[PDB]
Amino acid sequence: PPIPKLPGYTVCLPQSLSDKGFKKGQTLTYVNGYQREDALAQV
Amino acid sequence: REVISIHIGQAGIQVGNACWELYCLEHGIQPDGQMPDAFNTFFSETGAGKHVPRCIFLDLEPTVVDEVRTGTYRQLFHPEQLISGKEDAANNFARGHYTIGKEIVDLALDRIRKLADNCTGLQGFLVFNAVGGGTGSGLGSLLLERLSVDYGKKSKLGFTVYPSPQVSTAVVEPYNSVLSTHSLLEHTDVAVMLDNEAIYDICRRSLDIERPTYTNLNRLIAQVISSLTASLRFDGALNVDITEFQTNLVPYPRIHFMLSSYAPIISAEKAYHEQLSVAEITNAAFEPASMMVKCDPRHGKYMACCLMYRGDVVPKDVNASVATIKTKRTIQFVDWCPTGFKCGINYQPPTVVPGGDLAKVQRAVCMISNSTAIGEIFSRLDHKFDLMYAKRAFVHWYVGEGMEEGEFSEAREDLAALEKDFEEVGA
Amino acid sequence: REVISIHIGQAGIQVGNACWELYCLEHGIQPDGQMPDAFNTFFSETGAGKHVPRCIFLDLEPTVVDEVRTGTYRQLFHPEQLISGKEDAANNFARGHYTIGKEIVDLALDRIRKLADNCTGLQGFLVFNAVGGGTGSGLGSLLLERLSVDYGKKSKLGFTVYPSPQVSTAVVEPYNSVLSTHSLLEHTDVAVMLDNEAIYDICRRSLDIERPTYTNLNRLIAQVISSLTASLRFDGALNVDITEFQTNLVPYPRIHFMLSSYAPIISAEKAYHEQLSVAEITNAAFEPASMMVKCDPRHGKYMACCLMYRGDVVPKDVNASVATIKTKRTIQFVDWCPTGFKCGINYQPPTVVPGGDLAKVQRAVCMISNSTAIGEIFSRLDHKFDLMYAKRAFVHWYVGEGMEEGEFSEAREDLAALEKDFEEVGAE
Amino acid sequence: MREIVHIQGGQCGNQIGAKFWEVVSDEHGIDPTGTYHGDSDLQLERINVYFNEATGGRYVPRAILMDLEPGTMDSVRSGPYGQIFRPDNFVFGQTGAGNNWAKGHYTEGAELIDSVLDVVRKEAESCDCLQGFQVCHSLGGGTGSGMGTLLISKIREEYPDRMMLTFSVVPSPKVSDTVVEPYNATLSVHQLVENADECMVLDNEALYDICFRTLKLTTPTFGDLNHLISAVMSGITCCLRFPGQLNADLRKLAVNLIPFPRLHFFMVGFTPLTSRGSQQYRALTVPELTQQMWDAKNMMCAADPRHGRYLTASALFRGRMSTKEVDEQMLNVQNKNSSYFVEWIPNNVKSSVCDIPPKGLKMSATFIGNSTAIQEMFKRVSEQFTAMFRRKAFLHWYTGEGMDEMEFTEAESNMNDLVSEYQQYQ
Amino acid sequence: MREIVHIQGGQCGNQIGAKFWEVVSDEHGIDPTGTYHGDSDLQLERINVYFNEATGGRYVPRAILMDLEPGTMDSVRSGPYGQIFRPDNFVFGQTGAGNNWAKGHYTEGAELIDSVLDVVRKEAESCDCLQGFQVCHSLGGGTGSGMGTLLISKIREEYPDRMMLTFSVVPSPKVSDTVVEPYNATLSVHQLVENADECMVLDNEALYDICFRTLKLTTPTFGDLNHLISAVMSGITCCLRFPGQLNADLRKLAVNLIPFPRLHFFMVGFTPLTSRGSQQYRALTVPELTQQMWDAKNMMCAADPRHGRYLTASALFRGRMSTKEVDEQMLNVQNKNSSYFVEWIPNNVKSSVCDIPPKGLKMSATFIGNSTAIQEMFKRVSEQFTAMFRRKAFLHWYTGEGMDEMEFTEAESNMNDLVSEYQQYQ
Amino acid sequence: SRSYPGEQVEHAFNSKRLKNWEVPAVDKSQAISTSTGTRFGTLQPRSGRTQFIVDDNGHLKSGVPKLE
Ligand SMILES: Nc1nc2c(ncn2[C@@H]2O[C@H](COP(=O)(O)OP(=O)(O)OP(=O)(O)O)[C@@H](O)[C@H]2O)c(=O)[nH]1
Ligand SMILES: Nc1nc2c(ncn2[C@@H]2O[C@H](COP(=O)(O)OP(=O)(O)OP(=O)(O)O)[C@@H](O)[C@H]2O)c(=O)[nH]1
Ligand SMILES: Nc1nc2c(ncn2[C@@H]2O[C@H](COP(=O)(O)OP(=O)(O)O)[C@@H](O)[C@H]2O)c(=O)[nH]1
Ligand SMILES: Nc1nc2c(ncn2[C@@H]2O[C@H](COP(=O)(O)OP(=O)(O)O)[C@@H](O)[C@H]2O)c(=O)[nH]1
Ligand SMILES: [Mg+2]
Ligand SMILES: [Mg+2]
Repeated sequence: PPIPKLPGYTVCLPQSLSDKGFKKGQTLTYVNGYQREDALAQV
Repeated sequence: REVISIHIGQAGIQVGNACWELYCLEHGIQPDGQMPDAFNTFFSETGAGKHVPRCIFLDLEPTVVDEVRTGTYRQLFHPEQLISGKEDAANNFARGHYTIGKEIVDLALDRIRKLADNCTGLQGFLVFNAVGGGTGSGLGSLLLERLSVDYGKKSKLGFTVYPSPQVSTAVVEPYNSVLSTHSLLEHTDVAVMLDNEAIYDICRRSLDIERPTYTNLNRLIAQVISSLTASLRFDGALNVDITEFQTNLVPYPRIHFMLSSYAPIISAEKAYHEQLSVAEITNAAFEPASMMVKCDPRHGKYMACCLMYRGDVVPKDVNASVATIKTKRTIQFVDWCPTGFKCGINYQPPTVVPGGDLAKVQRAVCMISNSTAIGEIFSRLDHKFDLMYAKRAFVHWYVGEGMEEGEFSEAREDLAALEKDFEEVGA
Repeated sequence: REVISIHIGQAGIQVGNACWELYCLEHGIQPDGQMPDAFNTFFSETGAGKHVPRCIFLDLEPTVVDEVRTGTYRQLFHPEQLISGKEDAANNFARGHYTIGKEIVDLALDRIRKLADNCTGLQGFLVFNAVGGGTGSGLGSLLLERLSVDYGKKSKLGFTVYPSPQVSTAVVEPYNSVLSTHSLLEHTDVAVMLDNEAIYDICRRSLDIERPTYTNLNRLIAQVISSLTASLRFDGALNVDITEFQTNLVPYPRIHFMLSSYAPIISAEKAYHEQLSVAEITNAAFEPASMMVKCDPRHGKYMACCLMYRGDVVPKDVNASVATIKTKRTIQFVDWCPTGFKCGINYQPPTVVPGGDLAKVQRAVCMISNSTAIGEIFSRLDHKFDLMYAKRAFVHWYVGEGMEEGEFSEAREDLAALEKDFEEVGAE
Repeated sequence: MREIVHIQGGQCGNQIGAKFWEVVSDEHGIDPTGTYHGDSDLQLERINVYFNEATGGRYVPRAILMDLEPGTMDSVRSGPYGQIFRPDNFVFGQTGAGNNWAKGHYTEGAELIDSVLDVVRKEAESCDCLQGFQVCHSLGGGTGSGMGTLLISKIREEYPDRMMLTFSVVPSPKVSDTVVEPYNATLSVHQLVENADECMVLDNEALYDICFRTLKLTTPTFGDLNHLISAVMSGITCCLRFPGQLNADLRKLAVNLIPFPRLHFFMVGFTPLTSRGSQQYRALTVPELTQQMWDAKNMMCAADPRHGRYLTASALFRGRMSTKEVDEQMLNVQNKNSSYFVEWIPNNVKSSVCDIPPKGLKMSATFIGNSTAIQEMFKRVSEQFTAMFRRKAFLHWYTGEGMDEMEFTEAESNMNDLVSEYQQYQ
Repeated sequence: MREIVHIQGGQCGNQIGAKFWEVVSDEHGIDPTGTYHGDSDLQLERINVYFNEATGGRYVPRAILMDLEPGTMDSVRSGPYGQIFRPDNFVFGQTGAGNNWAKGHYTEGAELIDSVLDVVRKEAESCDCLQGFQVCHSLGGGTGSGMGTLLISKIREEYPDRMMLTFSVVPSPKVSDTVVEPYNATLSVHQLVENADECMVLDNEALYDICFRTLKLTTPTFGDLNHLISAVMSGITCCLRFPGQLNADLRKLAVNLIPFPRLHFFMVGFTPLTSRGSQQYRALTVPELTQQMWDAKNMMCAADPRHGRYLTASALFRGRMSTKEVDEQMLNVQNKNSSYFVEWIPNNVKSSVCDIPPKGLKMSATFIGNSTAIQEMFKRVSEQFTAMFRRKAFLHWYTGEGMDEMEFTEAESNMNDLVSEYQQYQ
Repeated sequence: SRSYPGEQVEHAFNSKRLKNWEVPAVDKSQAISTSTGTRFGTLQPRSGRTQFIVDDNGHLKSGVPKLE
């Protein structure tokens, strides 16, 4: 069951033939400000 | 990374009427306005559990607007996001550009300013209008002019609906279209044409709908917009944002007119019947029987191409396809661009609307190219402007509204310079 | 390795109907499109459990195409391939080559384009048409011209149906056949003749049907096509692809007209009667009473011969039979061709279609040869063409539809030059 | 001790680096939570080069993810090994580049590079002895090439004494991703030949060729391409992280490979690469490795070395091997191909051996050949550049942002005399 | 030590190769799955000449299958002993020559031979000391004759000091498969007489007569003919793989057979070949082997030796035999039929003995006689070639591929002065 | 547009291998002026700086010739 990390060993399932969906979340975003803006990193 | 979409006129807000239905269906938002964070590019989250779109439907006739206010999406759209005049513009560019604009546009741009202030990572604007109307053309041009002086450097993706060569629902629309273009030159950053005749052709050929209404047109145009904004919304193996088309497709500051296409537009029968791979849909995206603008790119030479991909696409086959297309000679580029493509890949497959006529396909392609057949379109359009204006027809209405007669002369010579541009640039 | 089929006309798509029923039977594909990888040369497995053929039926009259659209194989073919016009070309080469062809042929070839794009190891094209009719002749020739300018060097097997000498259904079909052959000369790589009177005689004599319809003709034609593509489909002890007839049968770049024949065409009780063995079936594949073209090769000299074998056959006995044929002096080969044969062997025996008239057999032969009897046929045709042309009968139709007299004259003299060519080639 | 500060610019750099830190963490036995879980205590002794201990077995990478759009960053943070990066190291813009080298080097760099420099400086004096910097980016895009280039120039101005690697993918004409590929590539190469210490060219065509001929995959997603490049980067730095019979550091490799200060564009390879269908039919011997090494189908660059001469080369072997077979194989391959090796340099091959193979293998290798056939690639780029620049296509989105035409003309002269001197030494 | 790499060209070549590797594989006792299952130790030490131990008892053949269509490859891959080849050694194309020598030598070879050369070169440098190359092809087909011919030319250009065997089948008019047989044969022989070291001429007509008269088989399939040819090839190189009292390598047989560099077309036989009903009434003595070996009705060519002079001859014997009986039989056969041997060479027979018979038999033999009756077959082809070429039949196919007419004139000149020099030494 | 030699991958980018199956575009491949002349070859080295053929906004200057 353990398998090496070498190139080409693992073939991932396409996951798009299934209805999964790949919405990406804004975990990095700026904070409302004028000239000065602060970056925010969340969990 | 948020993009706000403004809709001008009868066609504009009817395309957005289908587009926003697609958006709510893609992000799982109820027509109430709450889910049962990728939505953040379209829906602002107000208070607690309430999503209000980033758009402005503006028009002069209150009919279709308050129809929206009374329809299914009463609660979704913000009460004041829908802006509506009192009297129509009536297919009259001057009437919609000088008489009615001077009171509606200052309220509109004041509104859009506080939408941009609520925004955080504004990517750009994307506008929806038809140049046949007086509302879409007149104050559409006035709004774009005052937007360019307001922000300027941010992109304004314009998805316009130009009049068809023979299928037409107006008489003065050559006058309107020419006078709208004369300002769409130096204001719009990237302008995409959409002819209703070519979409009628596609609805007949592929979806085999013998009697389509405007809704099927609006529905598949929404599919196209969703397919070229999917990179912003969902993550892909090779994503490409809004401000990219500005750099990859416009080789000259006055040559920005893009022939859109899409593939696969397919019915529920032929989808079950045909194997849909990346090779044939890359071919099918180039066949002029599947373009959204009635022209013949074989009659011209391509300038630059952009290929948005959705669904199950691994890079090997899209690159192998681009290779095949480069080896074929039924299509040929201009002698400038040895790197004539812009590939883009997104993971998510296109969604279906219950009641729509498109089948669910695992993959899709949206091609936004540039050629000289658009220079053929403007020549045909300028001929039937030349016919009517030689006899001073209909000029009385425009002069009464307030346009000086010269506007006509300089708009005609501006198109003439545009013909020279395509003729020399293609050399 | 794939090969695609295009059918031009009434006869074209009826023969194709027979052929595709046959192919489904040979590959075990139920008519609804799925089995209950040899098929990959004819059907492309779409999705999961669905096979669509590599073919297009194109025709101008909508009747027979709609008949296919509502027949049993509604699910097999898929409705984007069956190209159907609105009004016929009506036995008129001009109407089918200038008036209606110039609107239908672009859609036709632009469908062929993406069929070939789906293809991977394309062996060649094969066209099915009867040159007597209007569409199959006229826009058949138009499609072949534009297909050759699109592809050029690829093999295009043309299984054409010429009008029989004395039994005929039309009147202007001599004009049609001449004007079709004038382009079939310089655009077809390998052209196979199939008259109908010879097939009628076969069905009368061997299969002892005294009143045959077109289904039997098309069925045995489909058997012939299956026999010459079984080398691509199934493994043989000595296989041969499609591009080989291109090389081994046409000595000169204008002489490609091949008499086809088949054996054993034998009914069930006669199969109970006679033992089937390679020697006698090879002998049977050489008499005029078993050729598909009503001509007598006794009067001709063989230029070359290709022999496809199917079923339970070993090479030793085909060697023996070819030897004894070369020893017998009833038939003679041309002077400058000493090695006039080409054998080919395939393992799978020909199948039977239920309700068909041919009995199942251990082995069979399909000969595609070349002689000068065809040079006889073309003169027999030029005679009755000049008959009607001397008084300018029926010429007003073509001239009004868009040709002129120069094209008639040049086709006539081209066939005359072809006659001279056959004479000089037969001359030792 | 010797430290490698890893910098990832742009989309290509961010995704390759995502797989890169996956592979490195797997080699050192660090779980995706951030704790050590290895077996042999060889893996402790050399994680200072790539990690910093935070709190009780919490090892965080020494990497800086820099770009303009969070899209790539969120694709990174989604997958596994995503919660190990330090949130202060996500220096980050908000506008977007748009395949515009000028926007990535003049308009947005001028407000972002200051904060990037603050982060990379803090991460520089955090450690004791810098071995060098290591940037992975692209040459077609804007936010990778332009911003990465300005960072390279500023860093080389600040710390000029330490080494510097640039893993950069290059454009090909048939995988023509962007339309302004030559306008970006030519300008970036013009910057790399005076700022980068040594450059390793990569191309997607050579990667596809590897994945389909050697690997014989069916669906080579970008995960595998980024995995190939990751294995190459790991094989480069292997000799620092694990003890060997013949140690070869980065500076040691640079002084053996770069004969002249401008000839530092290396084409890279990696071995063994075999399909899972043919992993049963082969053996694992040093000759079988080196035969796969010097094969033209195993380079990761779209330039056939057989069209030119090898100037110098290097082989980094991993695993318990015999140095007699190592040197004999390098000597044989040098005598047998007497035409493809330059004449005025004897013993054109540097070799080294480390005693720790990658997990799951017995013996691996990494090839770094400083050939001369790279001038064909620069011909290919420069020719396209002149094709567009003669008629001024797409130029105004650069001219309007500050750039002049002389930068393009200077980019041409440096590309053209560089290919001139490659042709001279050939 | 000594190595023989195998090349199979075309349909006939590929099916001969499949049976040949099936015969060798149980000659050395290895199962079709690729592991050893024999009993004696004498099978182990001499499989370096044909196989490579891969990993844990996996012996793969040292062969390069080569053609243009997958029909022959799949016919090979279907049957048993078909899953032993390495998939990297299968070089195939998507077109097909179609018995067009011009296609097999100018158009398709132009894009396949590069990869064929890379695989044969890899399979030649994987070993230490080449003994020779061994090709099996036809002289009628296109992808076998034409490409096999081009490959022979390129190989002999590269490796001129190593041996080279060509098992080529030639046609007859009674067994006349291709219509352009003379156009293929004449051009291919025109190449084989300046490139191939020696050619062992086979033909199917004689094989049919052998399975008709001698074996008394009812229905001889191609499998049995291919089994005859493989037993011949096994008998040729038994001395390399097994110890004998008098050894004879391929180069040793070459120098003993070929008196002049152009006279290297050998006719071949094999014994014992007896019907299963008549195996009971015979004995097993060296006289019983030679009486069947020297029969004109047992040569595998359509050249009756009593029509001409035996220039030289060779006999390879297998089994525990007494050399006094071997050499005395060779002397007697030479003394009785004394007019059929050339006068100016005494003791025209090379002879050698190996101690290991084929499994199941007690004694076997293989005959390689270089006679001057082979000019019968070359004239039998040359007259057909000039018969067609007077009328220029079938010529457009060859001319269109870029071949001119002077290539045909040179081919016929080489054929004519060659048979002129056989007639001289007869 | 032109397709340049890849020198490693053109063996895989032959049109016939890409399922083109038609007579391919060799216009794009002759405009290169490679050394061998075929698609397998090496380009020519270029030196100097390229002057401006075109005027501003993409209009050919009067001196340079063009196809009408
Ligand atoms: N694609 C599309 N076009 C539409 C639709 N409804 C109207 N149009 C187009 O509208 C054009 C005429 O202008 P309209 O959009 O009706 O009017 P307007 O732009 O609001 O301007 P006014 O009529 O002066 O108020 C025609 O070219 C129509 O084809 C629709 O649902 N879809
Ligand atoms: N072998 C065979 N020949 C047929 C068949 N049906 C029609 N034909 C021949 O076709 C010739 C005339 O052409 P048709 O096929 O009838 O019609 P067409 O070719 O489509 O031409 P149009 O009538 O103008 O449309 C006649 O000589 C018939 O003998 C058939 O089922 N089998
Ligand atoms: N190997 C690999 N290459 C990539 C990946 N994403 C993009 N690229 C390459 O990046 C090139 C374009 O650079 P781009 O992504 O626009 O860089 P950026 O926009 O400045 O960050 C293309 O040629 C791609 O081949 C990836 O995930 N893996
Ligand atoms: N001995 C033998 N000869 C064969 C076999 N199959 C074909 N041939 C010979 O091959 C010749 C034809 O060559 P061909 O196979 O078409 O060559 P290719 O087309 O270039 O691969 C004929 O003369 C046959 O006698 C076989 O199984 N055994
Ligand atoms: Mg309106
Ligand atoms: Mg008809």
